[PDB]
Amino acid sequence: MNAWLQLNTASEPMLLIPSQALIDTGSEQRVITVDADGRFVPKRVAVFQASQ
Amino acid sequence: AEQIEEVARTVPGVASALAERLEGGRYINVEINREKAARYGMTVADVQLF
Repeated sequence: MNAWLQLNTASEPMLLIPSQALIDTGSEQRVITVDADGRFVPKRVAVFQASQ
Repeated sequence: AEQIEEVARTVPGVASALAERLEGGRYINVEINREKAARYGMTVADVQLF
């Protein structure tokens, strides 16, 4: 019989954001941060990995 | 076009000014490695089908 094996594995703890939140232009990755006043200020981030 | 774009919006009667960029496109490149693929007996064309 065929049988599909689904696995889950936890990585080390890292900062977690949704994927649609990350912009990657291949030379830099950034997110758009929302300030205290509601101002939208961009910030550079370093990506570790992603999944699901 | 980018400079000309922003000066255009300083002009008294302009409501909107946007210049279409020529390389604002985003790519996901699959840079195939002939040597690596060859190891599995695959040609560039073979890998590309995927």
